[PDB]
Amino acid sequence: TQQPIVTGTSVISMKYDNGVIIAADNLGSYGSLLRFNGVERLIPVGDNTVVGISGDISDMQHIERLLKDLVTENAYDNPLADAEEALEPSYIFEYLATVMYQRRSKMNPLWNAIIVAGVQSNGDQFLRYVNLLGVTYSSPTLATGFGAHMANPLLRKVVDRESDIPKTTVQVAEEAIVNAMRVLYYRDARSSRNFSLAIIDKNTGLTFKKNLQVENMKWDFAKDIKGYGTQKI
Amino acid sequence: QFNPYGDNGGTILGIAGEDFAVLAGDTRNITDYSINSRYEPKVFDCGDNIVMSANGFAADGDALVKRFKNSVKWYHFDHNDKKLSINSAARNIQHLLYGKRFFPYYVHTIIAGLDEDGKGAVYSFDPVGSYEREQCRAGGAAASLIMPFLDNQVNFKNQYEPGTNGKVKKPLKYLSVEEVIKLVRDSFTSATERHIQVGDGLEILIVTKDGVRKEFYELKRD
Amino acid sequence: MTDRYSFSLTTFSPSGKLGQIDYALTAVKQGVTSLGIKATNGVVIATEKKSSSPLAMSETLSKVSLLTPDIGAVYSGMGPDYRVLVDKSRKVAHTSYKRIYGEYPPTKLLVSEVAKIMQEATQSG
Amino acid sequence: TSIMAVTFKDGVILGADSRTTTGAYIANRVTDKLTRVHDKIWCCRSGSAADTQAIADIVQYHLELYTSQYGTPSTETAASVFKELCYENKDNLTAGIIVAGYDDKNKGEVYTIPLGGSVHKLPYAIAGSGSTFIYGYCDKNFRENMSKEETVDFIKHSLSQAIKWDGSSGGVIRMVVLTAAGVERLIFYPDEYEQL
Amino acid sequence: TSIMAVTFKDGVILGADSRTTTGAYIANRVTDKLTRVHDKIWCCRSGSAADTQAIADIVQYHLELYTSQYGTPSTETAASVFKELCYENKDNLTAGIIVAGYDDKNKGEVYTIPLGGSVHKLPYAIAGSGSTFIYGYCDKNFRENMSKEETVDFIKHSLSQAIKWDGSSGGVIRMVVLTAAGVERLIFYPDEYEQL
Amino acid sequence: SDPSSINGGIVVAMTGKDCVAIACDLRLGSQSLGVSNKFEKIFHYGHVFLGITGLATDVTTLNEMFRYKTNLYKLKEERAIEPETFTQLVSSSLYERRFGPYFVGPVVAGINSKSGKPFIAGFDLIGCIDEAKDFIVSGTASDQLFGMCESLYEPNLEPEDLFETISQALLNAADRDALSGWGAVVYIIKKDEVVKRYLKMRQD
Amino acid sequence: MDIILGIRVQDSVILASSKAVTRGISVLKDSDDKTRQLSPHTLMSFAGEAGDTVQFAEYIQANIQLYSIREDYELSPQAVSSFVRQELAKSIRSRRPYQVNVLIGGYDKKKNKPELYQIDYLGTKVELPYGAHGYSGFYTFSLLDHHYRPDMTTEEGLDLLKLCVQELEKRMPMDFKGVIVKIVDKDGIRQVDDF
Amino acid sequence: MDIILGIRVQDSVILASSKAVTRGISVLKDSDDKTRQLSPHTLMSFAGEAGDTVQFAEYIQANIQLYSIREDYELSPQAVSSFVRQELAKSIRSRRPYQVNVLIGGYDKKKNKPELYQIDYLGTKVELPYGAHGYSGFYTFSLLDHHYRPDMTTEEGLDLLKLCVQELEKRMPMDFKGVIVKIVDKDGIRQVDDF
Amino acid sequence: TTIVGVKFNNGVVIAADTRSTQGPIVADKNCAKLHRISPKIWCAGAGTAADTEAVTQLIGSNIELHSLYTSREPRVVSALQMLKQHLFKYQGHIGAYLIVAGVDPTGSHLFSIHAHGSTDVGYYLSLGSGSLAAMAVLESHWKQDLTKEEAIKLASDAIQAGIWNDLGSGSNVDVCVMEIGKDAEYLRNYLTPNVREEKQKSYKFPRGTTAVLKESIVNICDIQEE
Amino acid sequence: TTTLAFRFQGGIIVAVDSRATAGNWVASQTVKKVIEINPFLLGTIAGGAADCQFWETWLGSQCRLHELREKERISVAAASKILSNLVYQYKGAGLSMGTMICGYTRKEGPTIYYVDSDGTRLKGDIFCVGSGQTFAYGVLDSNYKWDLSVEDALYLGKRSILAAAHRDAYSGGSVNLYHVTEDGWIYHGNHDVGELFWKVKEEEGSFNNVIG
Ligand SMILES: [Mg+2]
Ligand SMILES: [Mg+2]
Ligand SMILES: [Mg+2]
Ligand SMILES: [Mg+2]
Ligand SMILES: [Mg+2]
Repeated sequence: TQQPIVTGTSVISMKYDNGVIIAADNLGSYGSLLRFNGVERLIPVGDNTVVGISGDISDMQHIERLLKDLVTENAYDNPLADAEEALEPSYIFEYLATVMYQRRSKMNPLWNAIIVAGVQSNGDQFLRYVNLLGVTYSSPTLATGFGAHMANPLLRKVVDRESDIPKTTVQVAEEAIVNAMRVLYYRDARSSRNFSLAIIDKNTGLTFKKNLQVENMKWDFAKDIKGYGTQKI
Repeated sequence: QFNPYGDNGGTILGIAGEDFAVLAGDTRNITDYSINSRYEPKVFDCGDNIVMSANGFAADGDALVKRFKNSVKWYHFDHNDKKLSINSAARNIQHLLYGKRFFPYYVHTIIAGLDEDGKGAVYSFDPVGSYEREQCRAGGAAASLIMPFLDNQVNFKNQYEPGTNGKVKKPLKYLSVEEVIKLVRDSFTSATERHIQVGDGLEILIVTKDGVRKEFYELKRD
Repeated sequence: MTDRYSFSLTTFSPSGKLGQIDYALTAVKQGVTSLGIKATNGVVIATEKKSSSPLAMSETLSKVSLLTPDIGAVYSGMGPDYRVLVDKSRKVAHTSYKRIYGEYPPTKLLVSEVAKIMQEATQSG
Repeated sequence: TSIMAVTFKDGVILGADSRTTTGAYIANRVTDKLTRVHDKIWCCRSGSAADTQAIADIVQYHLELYTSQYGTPSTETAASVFKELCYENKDNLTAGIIVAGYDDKNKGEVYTIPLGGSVHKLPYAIAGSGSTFIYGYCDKNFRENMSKEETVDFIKHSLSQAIKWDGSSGGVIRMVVLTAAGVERLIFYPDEYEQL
Repeated sequence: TSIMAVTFKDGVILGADSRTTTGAYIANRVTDKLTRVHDKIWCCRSGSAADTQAIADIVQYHLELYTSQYGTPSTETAASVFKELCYENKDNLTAGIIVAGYDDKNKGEVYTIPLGGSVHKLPYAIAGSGSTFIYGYCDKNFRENMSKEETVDFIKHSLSQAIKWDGSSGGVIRMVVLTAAGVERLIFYPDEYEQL
Repeated sequence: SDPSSINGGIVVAMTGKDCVAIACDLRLGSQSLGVSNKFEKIFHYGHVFLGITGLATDVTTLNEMFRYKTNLYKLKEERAIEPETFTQLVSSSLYERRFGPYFVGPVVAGINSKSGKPFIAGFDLIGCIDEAKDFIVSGTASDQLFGMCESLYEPNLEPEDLFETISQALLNAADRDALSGWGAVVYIIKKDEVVKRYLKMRQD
Repeated sequence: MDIILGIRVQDSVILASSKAVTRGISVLKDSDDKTRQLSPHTLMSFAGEAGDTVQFAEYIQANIQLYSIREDYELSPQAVSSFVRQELAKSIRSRRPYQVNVLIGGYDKKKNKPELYQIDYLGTKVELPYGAHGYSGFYTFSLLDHHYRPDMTTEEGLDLLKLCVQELEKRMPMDFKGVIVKIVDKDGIRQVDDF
Repeated sequence: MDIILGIRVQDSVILASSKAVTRGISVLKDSDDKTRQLSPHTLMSFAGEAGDTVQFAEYIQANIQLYSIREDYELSPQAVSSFVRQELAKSIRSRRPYQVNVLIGGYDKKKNKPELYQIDYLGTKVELPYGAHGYSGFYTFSLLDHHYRPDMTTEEGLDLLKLCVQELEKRMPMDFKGVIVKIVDKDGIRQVDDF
Repeated sequence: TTIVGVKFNNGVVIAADTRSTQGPIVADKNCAKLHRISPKIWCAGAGTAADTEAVTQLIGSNIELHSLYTSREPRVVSALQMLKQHLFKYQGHIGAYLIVAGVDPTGSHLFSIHAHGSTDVGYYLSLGSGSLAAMAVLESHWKQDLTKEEAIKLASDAIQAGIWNDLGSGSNVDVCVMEIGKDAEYLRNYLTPNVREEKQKSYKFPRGTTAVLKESIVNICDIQEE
Repeated sequence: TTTLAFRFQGGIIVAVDSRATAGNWVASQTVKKVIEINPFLLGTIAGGAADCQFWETWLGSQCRLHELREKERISVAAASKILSNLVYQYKGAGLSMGTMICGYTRKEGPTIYYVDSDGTRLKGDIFCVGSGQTFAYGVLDSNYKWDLSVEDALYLGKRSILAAAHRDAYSGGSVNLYHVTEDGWIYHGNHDVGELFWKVKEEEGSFNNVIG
């Protein structure tokens, strides 16, 4: 049993017609202190999977090393390591999910909420969640922390059920994700303007976008707001 | 302090027929006031004509089902591909649950299938492994909303035959699979109206001598 | 300071008359005429707006007052006494009825409350 | 919350962020923490929003009744009324208030009233959760008798840093300028101050 | 405690105050918080003195045994050993360590390791109770590829402010310069830095 | 410990076609111990009926209080109180004890004498009105009652059909609650006649 | 105090109350009468916290006696029980509540009927054919449920009461030092001196 | 369990132990023998936490019986009491201590003397002319201090023991359902079946 | 609960869901959360349901008396001031969280009030357990110079986000529109997207199914003449 | 819960209720509170259901291994002590058990051992365990005799559970009866308390307070 120290906030994600999108800001908070502004919380595994992690950053770095070690281990005595016997998103997730549940069962959890986004060998979209309790679930949209409360409602307006996935394009899906990141910047006190976004498409592969910023923000109306009730000036 | 348990909501319902059995459960998965997933399967086909669900804390629920499925696999290896009877599965699950007596699987487990005489069977477990064969059993969040209704409509409790005035009970006539599914659907529709954690979808697994069949139905998403 | 008049200023005279009440009625008699007529499908109340000066805006001085949405009042006698009675009548319709029963009082009961206030000024210290 | 008040040559300027949080949720991202108790006596509010609003409203009442009888009150008088409320009710209040005002006789004055209910007259004052991160900056960069443009830059740069590091602070930088000329409101948006 | 490490053109400089307190009593006013784990790999210590000394001693042992077998270790390697101890024993440690070192290949490098046991490579790092008060100042005044004299002034001015506001920090400002030329110790007394 | 589940018991109320029905169990207990099988929880003031679950001393106290208040109401108004008005009175009376409340779950039922409209209402311990069209539930088996009522209920039932629905809703809910049962009573209320029926049920 | 029983038979009410008074470690008395006569045909037994029990009982006694003098009339057992309930209901939301449970056995001279009322410290009143307070009912009610009849004589009621006391003396860990039994009927209140 | 007494007279040791076994609310048994024969001339009575008492007593019994067979020789009461004390002294610093108090009454065949040893759960041994555990001594010791003589007969010891039990039955709140009395002398151990 | 308020061109609109809950149990499936303080000053409440109802009735009562006393139509700032000073006095023990909106001679207004007595001004606001879902929608679609039709659409969409995504909110959408120089229009059950589907079976019992011990006529009538 | 067992001329009567509750919620009315350890031994269930089920089923396995090794029926004393020694090892861990181990052998005759999760092991003639034990004890104590017939003894056990089922809120549902003889136990059926109550009320004349 511990308490989280340096933390990462919301990770958000959704399925679209040919793959999955996942995004997370580049902030490592230290309580209310916005300590580290250059933290990458989306970690790609191969060319077909991206693991997005929130919560304790020291545990994230540990998980990051486990995944790096997993790729090395898979390549051992494996001529098809870059082909038929390459790591799948489903393999990577199940491994993490096992670790998360084992660790919670020893009363020493990895203090995280993880979303594994990827595309399988047969082109199927993979999107599944796991957290410090070892709880797992899948959905057309998935989000951690504040994202669950604010991002999901917006993303679910695009893909409300399974049948909406083939109707959703990458441009529409990316637009929804980028808007959700703006909303989280407005309303989450532990978020930053800078973020990373990753798209895993079955045709165009893994596209990893760094150094993105929240833009087209509405603040002008603030000038008109005066006082807290009766004050006119 | 770290709390290793959580509540993922959900409600499940097992009913034993004359020559069949059904195990139903909603597909909604939640934490607190948020919805994690509108479709997250909760009732599972475990092989050997047995269906299972472990409702409550989803991580422990998944762990138990996984371990039981594994137990079925190794039962085949060790005992010449012998079919695991529902009563044997039930006793095996008791030992899995009681194995963690002092750090329990925080779930209410129900399995369903057919006994060795071909009759419908449902077994119900508490978190630490006490179990019993039962005709009718709702589990989870809206269990208190469903069971009284089932006492009345399945077992005909408090119902008497008109004219006699409390002297002759209503006879316990056998229900068909179509009749049971109606009561299951109405139970979950009612539970959805009055319980916030119940909704989205209803998935029913029907077990007969022919095998395991699935049926899905929409529920209110609010 | 302190209100040291804790005794009744209205008392029975040897003849059985309550002087101050009689004299109050005399003040009402000097007051401007007001009337009320009840119809089958309504009630009407009316009075003259005796303007003290032509420079005065008689619209601001309201002799006829809404007590509840379904109850109205008019008077004859001393205007200031009326004005405070209307304020008390409006408040008592809420405090001793609407805040209890969630509805406005019936005419007779609101009248009863107003009557009680006027009775107390006839016996209190 | 990040708030400050700075005296300069022509008078005094009050500065504040616009973020109000309930835990990690931003309940209001366009809050106005610069509030008026008299024509040219304003205050910056930090701590319990309910408490500081209740206090400010009472002070405004007191100074309004003061003005009706004795004419315009001094900035010192306003600070005293704030202090009296904060000190006497210290057990039931979580309020950190900076009082700033402009007289013609005394010119720009700044008083800070922390949790305890004490009063401290200063050339400038900083307060709120975000103030911790700019004690070093403000102490190194503050000068007495600055111009209006210099003081606006000082407050803008200071609160910019406070906002950058404090998660509890953010949104727009509001400012109120108090001089003989009158009362001027200013606002500065994220795209302006973040790039500084 | 106020500690920092800053990379510059010729390498890296570690800076620290010298105050160690037991409550409000200054147990040691001339503490040396800049400690050596290898010839040109040093660290700044904050948190539990027992823990950070125990950790530093173990790291020095590890890097000494490393050197015997594999030659001079990288600054990254040293930071990794620190991290491994701090992360794996996070339940029983209260340690906040900044690791700074000079290679010829990599030049000046700075790594910070906060309570959790995470690692963060930075151009410069600040830590300790007094660091809170100079986040604003350091962010505004830091430049990459500074000269030796500029970096010494930056650290001196920064820790001067940290000491000024933090009661837990104080005494002398110790510094250690790590370059190709070698290892240079510097010290700056109250009469020097207070008047800045 | 929990005042609302020391004594136990339940009340349910339903609307029908030109009629209302209100019903209650008869149990009073001291936690596990059964004390009385004749503790009726439904009272009436004129044609307005009031069921009260919860702490038994408060059930008794509030009945005496509303008898008190409706009697004075009648003397001054020169007419019997109506269900809509009484509901507001119950709400006001509970909220005036906001920071020291009666631990009860009241249920109003009746027909407006002038309009003939069937009316039911429920309250939390503190006075918040729940004015439902279909049904109101209260007591230690309220979850069970919600489940029974939600499935069994259909609108515009005739008095003699409504009796069967509310009776079966109560009985089967009480049989799934340890602190409810030991007999039951059902009131069938029409504009100018009221029938009261005691039900036969298991006595465990 | 510990055990207080009550049983209403055909033409009378019988109250049995334990004699023991224990103050933690020692039994200070074994002849304590846990009852007060409220009026000639109304008796109240009591059990609860020390001091409160007697203080309450005597306070009620004084009030009923005051009413008897003022009106020159004896209140019905129902009226007395309602008065007592209100005092306890008033008490439970006080600064320091009376921690007292009572049984009120009375004979209504108007209706010519015996009446037994059970009231706990919360103000929970119930009219019963037989009653108890605390743990006493747990041992005795199964016997009373079995044997009780509404047309029992006073002698039969006493026999059933002896069986209840015997079961208490067997299965209760505490020694309550036997019981004092009193009968309330049309002729008034009298004590059964041999039991 | 509750009350266990012991008294060493001229030529024997008398142990009196209560018969009651209570499980919180109910008295489950009223004929329980809270003693074990360790050897032909050594008897141990016991009282303490449930389960531990009998588990401990039987464990001691087995060990003394084992010693008796191995050496074909009966250990002296002093030797047995020392062995028992060490087990309890070992127990008190264990993960879960035995919560058991014992009296060891024995007749030393070598010295031709009766011996009574009192040992509590901490391993506190004392040799006494008369002893008790728990609250039993508070009621009985004043009587034993007064009447006891080292040259008492077995019949006189029983009379003094009856007086102790009578005082317990009067002033103790708990009903311990009387006592089983056993005498340990040169001829061995026997039970006084009427008491 | 999900409640929202949205300013527009010539007025303000408030909206709310219609679910009231007892823990996880739905007590009323069509609750009315839009309360009237005065004819053209309405508010929506969240938190302790009795407190929101009680505090609006009390202030609404005092507002009416004040309106009669001053011969002026009531102002929103008066309702705001009276609410906050009352709630502040009780230090959060009165669990009322309100969104107050209305029109008056000064203009159109929108405020929020928290249980401890703090108030906020805004063009768009949301309160309740579904406030985060609702605020996400408001932050995504709100703009300056909204029309009446756009504000109703935005407000109801914000409530829907709460209805679907928040378990504490559900059933229907209530709306009230307060435009300047007009009567406020209360739109009860403006949207009804959660009607229960027809059941698979009728559970109407045969008459005489229930066992009965006794029957009797209850005397509801007064004491009779003769 | 209410469970009882008593020794008499014809062997042992075992009687239990059938109700299971989680707080106020009645989880089941059809619970089996008699564990059929083997054809000769019975065990009652009170406190923790899983603890009783698991360990008394386990006890049956140990009894089977005993008579395989020793070629002889295990004694009731030996069987009960295997269980008590086991739970005593777990003492402190939080096991919840209150059971009667009942049997009839040649050397012992009809024997009942009360076994507890505190480690208590008591031989006795009459035992009642559960939340409704006090009610059952009253009916037993007043009507019990050694020279009861098998018919009357069965009724006494049935009537005593009924007494508890009525008064105790956490007891009821139905009554399960067993009669233990030297040749093995004999099941005497499930008896719904709802139907049994009215039947007993009418035939016996008891429960006059209750309106029927
Ligand atoms: Mg919802
Ligand atoms: Mg240490
Ligand atoms: Mg210093
Ligand atoms: Mg019962
Ligand atoms: Mg064993």
